[PDB]
Amino acid sequence: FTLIELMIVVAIIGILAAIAIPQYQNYVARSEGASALATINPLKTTVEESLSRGIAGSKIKIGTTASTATET
Amino acid sequence: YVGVEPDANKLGVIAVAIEDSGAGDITFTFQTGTSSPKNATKVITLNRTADGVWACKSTQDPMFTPKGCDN
Repeated sequence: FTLIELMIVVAIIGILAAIAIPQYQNYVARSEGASALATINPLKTTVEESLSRGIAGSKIKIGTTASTATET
Repeated sequence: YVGVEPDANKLGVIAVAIEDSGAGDITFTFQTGTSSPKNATKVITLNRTADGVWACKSTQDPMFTPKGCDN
């Protein structure tokens, strides 16, 4: 081993240790909103169906408790 | 006995009551457990005068009333 190789390696290390990094927060901030609406939009179909069929409001809830001929 | 039940149509209930003098009224009352919210508790009626004239009326909104009666 010599000093030339070691110095060249040290210089190349510092050279590589200079890559810039741009922002990456707005991407996730927008992806979260693009998914929230896509997930909570389809409920309007069920709401309109329940309001136009015959049953009144209030009884319309969320979860997984089966269904019947009165509550949705 | 006309061949229709008082609740044949699930949208509402029908009621007839002809008086002895011929005058009477056939009414249809919308139910709250089947009809729409706007057409809930509304009543349509067809009346027969004593002389023998048929008129009709309703209690729904103007835009929802059919093209054959008033409000």
